[PDB]
Amino acid sequence: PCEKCTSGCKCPSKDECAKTCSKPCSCCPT
Ligand SMILES: [Cd+2]
Ligand SMILES: [Cd+2]
Ligand SMILES: [Cd+2]
Repeated sequence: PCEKCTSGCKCPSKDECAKTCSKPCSCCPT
C-alpha cells in the first residue's frame, strides 16, 4: 500500500491505480 493505500483503496484498474501506485500495491484490485 503506497501513500493512499495503507487502509482501503478503490483503484478500479490502473487509470486511478497505476497513477498513485507505481507497483502492485497489495490492496488495490490485485
Ligand atoms: Cd492502486
Ligand atoms: Cd497504492
Ligand atoms: Cd491499494
